[PDB]
Amino acid sequence: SEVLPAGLATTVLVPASSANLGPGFDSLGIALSLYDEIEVNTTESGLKVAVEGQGAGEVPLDGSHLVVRAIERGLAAGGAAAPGLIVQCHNKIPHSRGLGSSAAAAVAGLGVANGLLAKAGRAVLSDDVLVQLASEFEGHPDNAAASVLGGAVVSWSETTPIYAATRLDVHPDIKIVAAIPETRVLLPQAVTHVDARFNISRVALLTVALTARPDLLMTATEDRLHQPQRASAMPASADVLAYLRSQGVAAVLSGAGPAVLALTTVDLPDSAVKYAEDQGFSLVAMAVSAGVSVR
Amino acid sequence: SEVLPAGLATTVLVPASSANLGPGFDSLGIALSLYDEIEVNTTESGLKVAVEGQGAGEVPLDGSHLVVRAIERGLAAGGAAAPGLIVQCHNKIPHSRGLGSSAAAAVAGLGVANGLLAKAGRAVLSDDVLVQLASEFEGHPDNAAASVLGGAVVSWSETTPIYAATRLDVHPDIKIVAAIPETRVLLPQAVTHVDARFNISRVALLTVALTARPDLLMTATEDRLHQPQRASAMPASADVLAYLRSQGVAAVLSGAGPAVLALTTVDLPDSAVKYAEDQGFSLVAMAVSAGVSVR
Ligand SMILES: Nc1ncnc2c1ncn2[C@@H]1O[C@H](COP(=O)(O)OP(=O)(O)NP(=O)(O)O)[C@@H](O)[C@H]1O
Ligand SMILES: Nc1ncnc2c1ncn2[C@@H]1O[C@H](COP(=O)(O)OP(=O)(O)NP(=O)(O)O)[C@@H](O)[C@H]1O
Ligand SMILES: [Cl-]
Repeated sequence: SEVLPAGLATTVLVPASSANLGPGFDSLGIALSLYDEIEVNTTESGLKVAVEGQGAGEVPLDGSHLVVRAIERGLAAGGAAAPGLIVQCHNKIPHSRGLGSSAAAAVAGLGVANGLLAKAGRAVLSDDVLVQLASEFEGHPDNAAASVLGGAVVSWSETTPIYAATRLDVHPDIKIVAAIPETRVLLPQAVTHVDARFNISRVALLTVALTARPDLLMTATEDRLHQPQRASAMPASADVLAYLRSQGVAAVLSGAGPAVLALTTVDLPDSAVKYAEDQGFSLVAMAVSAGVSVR
Repeated sequence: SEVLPAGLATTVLVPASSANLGPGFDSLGIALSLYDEIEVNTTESGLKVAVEGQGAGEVPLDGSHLVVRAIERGLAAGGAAAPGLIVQCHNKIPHSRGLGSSAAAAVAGLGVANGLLAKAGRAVLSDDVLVQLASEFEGHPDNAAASVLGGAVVSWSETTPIYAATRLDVHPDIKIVAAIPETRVLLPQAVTHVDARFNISRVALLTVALTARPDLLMTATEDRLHQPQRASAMPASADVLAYLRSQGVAAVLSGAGPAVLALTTVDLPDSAVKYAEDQGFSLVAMAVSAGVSVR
């Protein structure tokens, strides 16, 4: 496979994302305006990884770094190989918080591949290929499709599993606030038909509430297939979630938590802001973001 | 409650509907341009019921008739009562075929009440109340909401159960063909979490496919929670369903069957039309309908 020239550079901006959004377990995701920025240069030989910000000192500084793995996977998919790499990460996406830092790193590395391929005069990978490859790193497509495509996404799989997604236009009156604090619960293998039908009606309603009917966000963010089962092992997230919802705020777990996402139609009460902080949660307002950007 | 004057008349036209539409079990429905016509007059006393067409000779002609039940429930909800009634039905919605004749009957009777209330100068029942009351007759809101609201609907329940729905704007390139023939199974009590996540991703996708991306109808109409389990008890429906999908036609069970619905953007293959007929099914082309009409 054609070895890339040395001396190419590209910079990538990848957003955080929040999966599930209540009942949309393993399918729904939404891209948020909190970014990691990755700058990469091709060189004659070797690999240097530098990391500043979130996860600094917690991520590997070698070829096992998720971004580097994704760079190499994307290049291979594009029929190329890097002669050598310098990789600099400026991270603002918190790790292990439910905001999709692993998915963003894979999407970023694949974005870097598209940047390097283009500047070498080669074909880039289509968004569908980006979604496929990023989801393979995660094992499920919801965060990955969100970081690739932006907006809100409906993702799905076909079973070598195929991963795909489509982008929704989030209603402009919906504003997202993330409550971010400072092992995974085993989910039931089987669920009642009644509970499955419940989530079916709610996730179907959720795509409508995200796009056309923001007044239905409370009803559409109800869930019976993962949030109640996770509550006892993460009481403070469950407590903040319960409090926001009791105040009419459409609150959901950000993925598996512990962060909590509020899909708001009016600004949060000062009381709710104070309640979250008392539990240890910082409230960060975020806009729905576009997908990964490459230049 | 105010007794209505004798001598009022109203005519109601109610569409059939198709529930589930694949993975949207107990939530999704779509209104079809196949109508029952109900003419009602208030009289000094008594109850006279005449029925023509579908269901003629099999439905009760007394106060237990579903339309009459719905008229009186609606009038009572409207704070009124009929001194006497003449009810004549011209039915084209086949019964016991998966095309929502029971829900259509309740919606028609409730529409009749709104017609009589209006001509008596009283407030009519809101669409939300119509959906609530019709769904109470059915035990589920998907057929009822479709017949009330028209178009495609996402319906849901909250727990006296609350039944509600919201109307989707079906993509104009989507045209419906019903395979209508001339059997009972108890669905499984539990389903795997895996199968629930599957239907979750597909029903979320279906709302997008019905409204913006009809090219996704095949993927979005896949189901694991009721259609495969109903195949054995309705072999000919399952065969027509399986064959249409094998030919690239987004086919689903109409409700619980035995009718089969094709969600098409182009007319059916010359061959598939013949395969359905060979299996005993008449293929009827239908447009998405508006809701119940009252005059
Ligand atoms: N930006 C990153 N760069 C490199 N490796 C990363 C990065 N983010 C995550 N990882 C790897 O994944 C680990 C954290 O994984 P994880 O707990 O899934 O966090 P997350 O994906 O950001 N949040 P969550 O939604 O809770 O899964 C790190 O210790 C790394 O091994
Ligand atoms: N238009 C109608 N007028 C009066 N009674 C009706 C009408 N439609 C259905 N019924 C009653 O409902 C019975 C048949 O119910 P059924 O056929 O199971 O309902 P359905 O709504 O057509 N079911 P499905 O379309 O298969 O989901 C009849 O024997 C009547 O008692
Ligand atoms: Cl906790």
